[PDB]
Amino acid sequence: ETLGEKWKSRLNALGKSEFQIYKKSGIQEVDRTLAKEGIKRGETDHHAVSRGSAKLRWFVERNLVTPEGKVVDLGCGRGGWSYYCGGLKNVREVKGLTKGGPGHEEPIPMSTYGWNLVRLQSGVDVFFIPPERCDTLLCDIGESSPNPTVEAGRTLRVLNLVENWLSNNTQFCVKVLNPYMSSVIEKMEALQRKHGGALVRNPLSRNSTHEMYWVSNASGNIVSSVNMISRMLINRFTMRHKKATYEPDVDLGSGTRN
Ligand SMILES: C[n+]1cn([C@@H]2O[C@H](COP(=O)(O)OP(=O)(O)OP(=O)(O)OC[C@H]3O[C@@H](n4cnc5c(N)ncnc54)[C@H](O)[C@@H]3O)[C@@H](O)[C@H]2O)c2nc(N)[nH]c(=O)c21
Ligand SMILES: Nc1ncnc2c1ncn2[C@@H]1O[C@H](CSCC[C@H](N)C(=O)O)[C@@H](O)[C@H]1O
Repeated sequence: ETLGEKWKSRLNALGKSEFQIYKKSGIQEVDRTLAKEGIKRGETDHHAVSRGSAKLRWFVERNLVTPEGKVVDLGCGRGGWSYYCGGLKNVREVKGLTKGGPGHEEPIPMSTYGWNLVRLQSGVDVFFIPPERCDTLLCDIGESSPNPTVEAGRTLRVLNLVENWLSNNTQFCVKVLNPYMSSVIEKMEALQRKHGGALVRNPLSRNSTHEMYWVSNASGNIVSSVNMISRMLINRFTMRHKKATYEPDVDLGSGTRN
């Protein structure tokens, strides 16, 4: 058994209140109140549609992914990553695809900076559509489960999916819903040998998930990067400040790009 698995049982054993307190203990949060109120009226200018943008900004503002040219965002939901890339200096084109429909988030049309570069469709199932050429691949797909084996099945589908989309020296940031299961480690190692990058933990992630993102401009041993984060999450069980710490949202400008 891996350390991640020990962690997952310990999580599932928690009571309802302890769960909600642990989930946000000492993590990082985004001040979203005004951005949401803005959107809940007609406002289309300045706001991120999701806390997803803040999440992507963390990776980029550090040069772990450098989106550019033709960007594909698989499972883009409301559009938080897409709209975010739409205003980055080098990015030429953003295409985003999702499920939508009853029970899922629909794309939300916005006029943030570079909105014209960005094209979103719902009703799409990414697993059965032909791969297209591109320069940067993004993917935030993975529906969590109480059962880590289910999670590994779901994650290995996402991995086989992105492989088919990956070229040569293309930029990427790909959610790995479950990185600790033995079968995922293996696929990740084979994938690292063939495309590079490594796994990195985002501090905006909640303690209730062990997700790590495969980003292109990083290195590090797969096994170590993973165990590091299991030990962290276990350390966080007995924590003694028990509060999230907030940071401002992203302003995404307004207007068309060229
Ligand atoms: C809501 N919840 C989720 N988790 C755990 O955290 C992981 C992700 O949980 P989440 O809050 O991020 O939920 P998710 O993003 O999937 O969306 P949603 O809240 O809609 O789904 C809740 C899922 O948690 C499961 N769940 C609900 N209550 C429990 C529980 N008491 N114990 C274990 N699993 C639970 C549900 O069956 C459901 O699949 C899950 O794999 C599960 O082990 C919980 N654990 C405890 N111990 N008590 C909980 O109340 C709880
Ligand atoms: N098989 C599939 N094909 C297309 N979209 C899928 C999919 N499975 C899940 N998705 C969608 O992908 C989305 C990932 S969550 C979107 C978060 C986004 N990065 C943001 O910043 O807002 C979910 O809304 C889900 O409905």
